[PDB]
Amino acid sequence: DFEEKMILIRRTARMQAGGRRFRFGALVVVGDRQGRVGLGFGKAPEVPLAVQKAGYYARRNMVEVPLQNGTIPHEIEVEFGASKIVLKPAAPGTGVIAGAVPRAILELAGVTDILTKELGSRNPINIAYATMEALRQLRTKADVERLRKG
Amino acid sequence: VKELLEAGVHFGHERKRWNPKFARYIYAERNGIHIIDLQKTMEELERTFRFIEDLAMRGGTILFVGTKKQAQDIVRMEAERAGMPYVNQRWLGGMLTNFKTISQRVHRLEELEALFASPEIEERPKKEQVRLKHELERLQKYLSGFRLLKRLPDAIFVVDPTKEAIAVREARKLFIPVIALADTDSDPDLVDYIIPGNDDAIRSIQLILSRAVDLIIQARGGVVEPSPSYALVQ
Amino acid sequence: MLTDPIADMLTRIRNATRVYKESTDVPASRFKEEILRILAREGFIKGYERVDVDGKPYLRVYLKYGPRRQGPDPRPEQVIHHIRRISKPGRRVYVGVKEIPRVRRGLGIAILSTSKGVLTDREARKLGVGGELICEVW
RNA sequence: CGUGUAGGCGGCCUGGGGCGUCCCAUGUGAAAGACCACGGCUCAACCGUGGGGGAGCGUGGGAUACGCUCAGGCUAGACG
RNA sequence: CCUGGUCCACCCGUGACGCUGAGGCGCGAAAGCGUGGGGAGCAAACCGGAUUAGAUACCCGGGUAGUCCACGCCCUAAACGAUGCGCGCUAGGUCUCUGGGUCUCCUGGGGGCCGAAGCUAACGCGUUAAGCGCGCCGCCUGGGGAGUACGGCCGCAAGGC
Ligand SMILES: [Mg+2]
Ligand SMILES: [Mg+2]
Ligand SMILES: [Mg+2]
Ligand SMILES: [Mg+2]
Ligand SMILES: [Mg+2]
Ligand SMILES: [Mg+2]
Ligand SMILES: [Mg+2]
Ligand SMILES: [Mg+2]
Ligand SMILES: [Mg+2]
Ligand SMILES: [Mg+2]
Ligand SMILES: [Mg+2]
Ligand SMILES: [Mg+2]
Ligand SMILES: [Mg+2]
Ligand SMILES: [Mg+2]
Ligand SMILES: [Mg+2]
Ligand SMILES: [Mg+2]
Ligand SMILES: [Mg+2]
Ligand SMILES: [Mg+2]
Repeated sequence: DFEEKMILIRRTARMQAGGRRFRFGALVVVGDRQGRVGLGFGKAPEVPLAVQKAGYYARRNMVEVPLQNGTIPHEIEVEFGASKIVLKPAAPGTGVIAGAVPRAILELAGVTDILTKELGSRNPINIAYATMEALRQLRTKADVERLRKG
Repeated sequence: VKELLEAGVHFGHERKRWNPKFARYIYAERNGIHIIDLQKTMEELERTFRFIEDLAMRGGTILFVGTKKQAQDIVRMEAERAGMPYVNQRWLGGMLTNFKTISQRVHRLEELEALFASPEIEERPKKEQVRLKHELERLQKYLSGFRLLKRLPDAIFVVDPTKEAIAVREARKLFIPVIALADTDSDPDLVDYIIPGNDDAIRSIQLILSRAVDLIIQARGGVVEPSPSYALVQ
Repeated sequence: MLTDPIADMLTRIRNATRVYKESTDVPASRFKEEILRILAREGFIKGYERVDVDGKPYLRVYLKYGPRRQGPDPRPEQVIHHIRRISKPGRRVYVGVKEIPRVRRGLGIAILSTSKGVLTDREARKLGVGGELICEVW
């Protein structure tokens, strides 16, 4: 049980002798707002159902977003697919400036001070997957020199 | 007493169909065959048991798997003889990953297990008799060792991992520590606890599966003579 | 014939780690040692020693990587996740002192040759100098 | 598709110069505008004072890793 | 007979003499052009015969340039790996061509298939990279208009840049 807010929903379609069957897609983000979030994509014969599955998957796949003042440890860039995403931390008291997808995700992740920017393909779905793998790649001075032991 | 046994007729296997990853566990190539270093195989057997033993003496269940004929039965024994689940037939997909659905078919095995000895058989036209019998037959046929614990095993032991890597994926995707008996036909890396050795000659499987099932019970009491192995063994 | 032996070196390493590996051997150089000295001294490797492969001096450079991981693809994290050269042989990239970059928010290193030896983002900022920003590592 | 002119690009070691490059000092970089403070008109816009910055470029001094140049050597590229 | 490139072995010689390359220069399939030979077969064009609503076509019987040679032009292409060249670096497996060795084996160049890692929009690529890097050249910037117009340069013309 977390925040749970859905990014986008879409109706797709497939062809078959006699007309077009359909299906609906739901992208959903999930967070407690402490540094826990998860992305979930769910497709099914109907709107209600799809959204449900979304949430279920969302929880299945969550990431430890390590804040450092309600912002972020370091600046990162990540390409997933044809879609590039830039993450730059802001000084406390700024706001979370981003487009639907990146914002969405980042709110529940409990950020409050972040500069973004979608580049390349601005496909929601892939910007999603993009942002995750960015957060998923966040390091603090700790876990850093934690690897520079020896 | 260890080095003598294995090196007796239980090492050196797959040749030139190898896998360069598994090379830190090789000595050389005799007659064309890859001959695996046992000296290191020991230092790994050690740690592999260091795990089994720190699990058997903490009461956690292990799932043995081998679906290749040269190592089917020899695992049907060792398992019952340790009271542990196993999969002798075709390791159905999604067993662990989809544990809530493969289990819905074990709750159907007994649904026929308790309509087996019953007064309801008096009726039911011969149609449903051949049917529910057969259904039972096969249900049984595949789930002989897959009832026991209705709960994700805290580990998994396996013969040839690359022969049944499907399983290893399920386990790995769930986070289930993996232990297995890989040769040069397999890739180390994706196995948490490694038993480098022969994996086709029914010899080496016995010598390793036995002492493993033995070290299982050595953390419970009941030290005995090994299990039924020789019958047509060569 | 190699144009920038350094960008090479670094690439040798970038490729080395990708599959993880005891060591990799850049051909020797009194500047490549220099550069390397700051990798180890800042903890990106175990180190390096001289060697040879038939009259030819090299540098055995012993890498460093993270702790084995859980779940699918259990390959370790990387000590060096990213190493890309700044100043290139086709565009020398010089920097005054107040211009010096701040790699990854202190988490990384900006090795860079100077009028008084190969320093770094912190090291030079202190000694108060600048020079050919050699590369960024993290 | 080749061959090659100019041009761009240049392997290992040692030293000389210090042209690029880096640092410090100083001249210059008007004022107005901008930007931080403070007040002046009832606030504000406008407006005053004060401070702080400005790349560049000249002058003097210094460093010598990398680039350049002159010099001495090597054989891993290249050629025979 | 004359001549180019290219790989191997010995570690002998010079001692960085290298890489790329705007312009230039050379080469450049087929068709096409000029001058002069040559002509069996094939064959644009063209003539016939069928088919066909028609059949300037597909199928059949003929047939001229051309296809060939010498010398000179033309300089285009699905000139295709639709993949510029050079160097270093990043698992192996399989068969194949051709070198060398105290030759069931190892090593060196070349040509194929499957494929780690990694790339990729995907298809696929993968030590013959579309991987990871440096150098240098060429090129792209929505479709049609249009490789057209004008100008310029080259060409006997066709036409080319
Ligand atoms: Mg891209
Ligand atoms: Mg030149
Ligand atoms: Mg002023
Ligand atoms: Mg000499
Ligand atoms: Mg050339
Ligand atoms: Mg012709
Ligand atoms: Mg003619
Ligand atoms: Mg005809
Ligand atoms: Mg004819
Ligand atoms: Mg021609
Ligand atoms: Mg072709
Ligand atoms: Mg080859
Ligand atoms: Mg392939
Ligand atoms: Mg190969
Ligand atoms: Mg237009
Ligand atoms: Mg056009
Ligand atoms: Mg044209
Ligand atoms: Mg014209």
